[PDB]
Amino acid sequence: THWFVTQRNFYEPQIITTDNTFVSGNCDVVIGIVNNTVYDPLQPELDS
Amino acid sequence: THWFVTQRNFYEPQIITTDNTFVSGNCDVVIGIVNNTVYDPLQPELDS
Ligand SMILES: *[C@@H]1O[C@H](CO)[C@@H](O[C@@H]2O[C@H](CO)[C@@H](O)[C@H](O)[C@H]2NC(C)=O)[C@H](O)[C@H]1NC(C)=O
Ligand SMILES: *[C@@H]1O[C@H](CO)[C@@H](O[C@@H]2O[C@H](CO)[C@@H](O)[C@H](O)[C@H]2NC(C)=O)[C@H](O)[C@H]1NC(C)=O
Ligand SMILES: *[C@@H]1O[C@H](CO)[C@@H](O)[C@H](O)[C@H]1NC(C)=O
Ligand SMILES: *[C@@H]1O[C@H](CO)[C@@H](O)[C@H](O)[C@H]1NC(C)=O
Repeated sequence: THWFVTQRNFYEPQIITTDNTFVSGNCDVVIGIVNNTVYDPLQPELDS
Repeated sequence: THWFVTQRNFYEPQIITTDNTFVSGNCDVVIGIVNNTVYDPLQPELDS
């Protein structure tokens, strides 16, 4: 039910964040792309 | 006219930001260094 990012050769699940992923293109080009939520670690720092 | 950062094996121009570059030394040492503007994605998040 949940999506994670882990190193290729060892299962170690991490919360998908903007510090773990990079942005390129959009959803209309990538084949098989799935909807999820990406955590921004800067957002609750501004809110707090 | 504009400066970009791209991967060396495939042209894909990106806006020069602090998340694409690292800081080391100053302008008085590097030979051939040029003037440009480095974008900070943190600044408009604080301003807004
Ligand atoms: C992932 O989410 C996007 C955006 O919420 C979905 O794209 C929308 O899908 C609805 C229903 O199919 C359409 O009526 C809208 O026109 C779409 N909006 C956009 C921006 O294209 C997309 O369908 C979702 N993917 C899945 C499989 O749930
Ligand atoms: C890049 O910009 C810097 C700073 O704006 C320039 O530094 C100036 O250089 C002139 C001539 O050498 C000096 O007289 C000034 O004192 C410098 N100004 C400042 C604010 O330090 C620099 O010349 C520019 N480099 C290029 C390649 O034009
Ligand atoms: C994978 O293949 C199945 C066919 O068995 C298809 O229904 C599905 O959409 C495919 N998914 C992707 C991401 O290609
Ligand atoms: C590059 O070569 C030109 C000569 O065509 C010279 O004017 C310029 O100063 C040189 N720049 C560097 C960084 O070597």
